[PDB]
Amino acid sequence: FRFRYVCEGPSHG
Amino acid sequence: MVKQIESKTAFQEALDAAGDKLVVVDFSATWCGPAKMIKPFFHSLSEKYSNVIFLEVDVDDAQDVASEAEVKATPTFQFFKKGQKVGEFSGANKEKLEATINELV
Repeated sequence: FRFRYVCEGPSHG
Repeated sequence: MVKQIESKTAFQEALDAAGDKLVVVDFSATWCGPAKMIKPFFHSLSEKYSNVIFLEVDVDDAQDVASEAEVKATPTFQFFKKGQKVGEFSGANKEKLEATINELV
């Protein structure tokens, strides 16, 4: 698997 | 040109081979959409700025690079030059990569 922390890409704004 | 960093070994070598041009790194996850969502920009600048070096890092398969950079939010844009850091900023802002690059160019 390959998961780490949150992806605040176009997810936040 | 673009360069993929799969191990801390290619990281330092990427900066050494970057010469003296600017060096922006994209700490994006290949499995996460929101991060990879900004690839049509960061990686696109590769053809609009052939005078700048663009790197790529997998915060999950290359925790060695993210570990040393202590990244905790993707995508994280880190700027290096001659192996030295000069600036950095995360948060989906592809338009800023332009202003930041033209800043420390």
